[PDB]
Amino acid sequence: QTLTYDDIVGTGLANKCPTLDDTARGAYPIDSSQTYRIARLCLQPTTFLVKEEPKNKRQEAEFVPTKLVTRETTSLDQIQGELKVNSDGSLTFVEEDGIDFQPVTVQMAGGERIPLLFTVKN
Amino acid sequence: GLPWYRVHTVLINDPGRLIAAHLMHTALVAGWAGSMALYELATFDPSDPVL
Ligand code: CLA
Ligand code: CLA
Ligand code: CLA
Ligand code: CLA
Ligand SMILES: CCCCCCCCCCCCCCCC(=O)OC[C@H](COP(=O)(O)OC[C@@H](O)CO)OC(=O)CCCCCCCCCCCCCCC
Repeated sequence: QTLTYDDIVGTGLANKCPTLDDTARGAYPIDSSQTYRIARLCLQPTTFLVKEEPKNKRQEAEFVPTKLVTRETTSLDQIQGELKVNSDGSLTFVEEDGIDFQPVTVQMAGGERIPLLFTVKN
Repeated sequence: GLPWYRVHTVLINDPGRLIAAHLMHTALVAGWAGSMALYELATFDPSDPVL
């Protein structure tokens, strides 16, 4: 609904992207003689995997799951950019601005902490 | 006086202090097992059970 700050504050929902109804599965007509724009792009990570270091013999590195330690601070939001219609018909989003980065620290088995700049800049 | 090699014979006809000695022994063994695993965990590298 149209909630308010006071409704949301301290619940963790500020780090959540909006959702569409399970019944919302139509289609947006695109119009070559038009110009488009993403007015809001929101990205909310749910899982962080980090490639383990396979030893000098190696065999193959897998992506191992990690533990988030930096709390509900991880989401990209209020990202804007124009949506061109290309000539082969494809569409291209070109990020202009937004809160497009979050520093995140996850932890690996054995206590290795791995910081990273979760981002989509440019 | 008792000789050094006989001090622990005071427990022979003293069932409670025998039990107290036996408890202390048991404390030191379990203590050791605790300590030994802690030092093993602090020095064990578990990144390669192959080599
Ligand atoms: C469950 C095992 C056990 C138990 C409960 C006892 C108990 C006893 N023994 Mg016996 N004994 C044992 C095993 C055992 N013994 C074994 C395996 C041997 C062969 C080595 C002997 C050989 C032996 C002799 C030759 C004599 C006794 C005597 C005694 C009595 C007095 C001991 C004393 O005051 O020590 C005093 C001891 C000290 C003040 C210091 C000893 C320091 C030693 C050398 C090294 C310590 C290492 C360290 C603490 C780690 C422990 C070792 C590890 C195995 C756990 C006591 C009733 C004495 C006795 O008959 O008295 C009438 C005696 O003369 N014992
Ligand atoms: C399981 C261990 C154990 C137990 C339960 C007993 C129990 C008993 N002893 Mg024996 N005793 C032991 C080991 C043990 N003793 C050892 C190893 C020795 C050689 C030192 C003796 C020598 C001894 C004597 C000479 C006498 C007793 C006596 C007694 C009685 C009274 C306690 C006392 O005066 O303490 C005395 C014993 C101690 C205080 C032992 C202290 C040992 C310390 C903790 C060693 C620590 C070393 C070091 C810090 C290790 C750390 C790492 C290092 C690298 C820094 C009681 C029956 C007395 C008694 O009534 O008999 C008539 C007595 O006169 N004991
Ligand atoms: C109901 C009968 C009963 C039960 C269950 C036991 C059980 C035990 N006795 Mg035996 N004992 C009995 C009757 C009994 N006793 C009788 C009638 C006598 C003649 C008086 C003895 C005399 C005797 C001697 C002289 C010694 C024992 C010891 C032991 C213990 C040796 C193993 C040990 O410490 O493990 C390791 C222990 C644990 C992992 C944890 C034990 C925790 C338990 C559950 C106790 C909890 C508190 C409880 C209310 C205290 C009473 C316990 C019970 C022994 C009466 C064991 C728990 C020895 C002992 O005390 O060794 C330290 C010892 O030296 N007993
Ligand atoms: C089944 C295993 C077992 C058995 C049967 C015993 C039996 C005994 N231990 Mg215990 N103990 C055990 C496991 C065991 N322990 C474990 C796993 C730990 C922890 C690692 C301990 C830690 C421990 C401590 C800390 C002490 C004992 C003590 C005792 C003795 C008390 C009775 C006494 O007066 O001895 C009379 C003594 C003897 C009969 C001589 C025992 C000789 C043995 C075989 C060792 C031989 C010499 C030794 C290797 C030299 C070490 C030198 C080193 C500095 C380089 C007895 C011999 C106490 C003791 O000996 O007090 C005096 C004592 O202080 N034990
Ligand atoms: C935390 C860990 C704690 C560990 C505690 C350390 C262990 C405690 C001390 C143990 C050492 C005992 C030494 C006692 C020494 C001792 O007092 O001996 C003399 C002693 C005499 O005993 P008696 O029956 O005369 O009693 C007199 C009393 O005063 C004894 O308390 O005899 C015994 O101890 C019997 C064993 C003889 C021991 C034979 C040793 C001979 C060595 C000489 C040869 C040297 C080598 C050279 C030749 C190449």
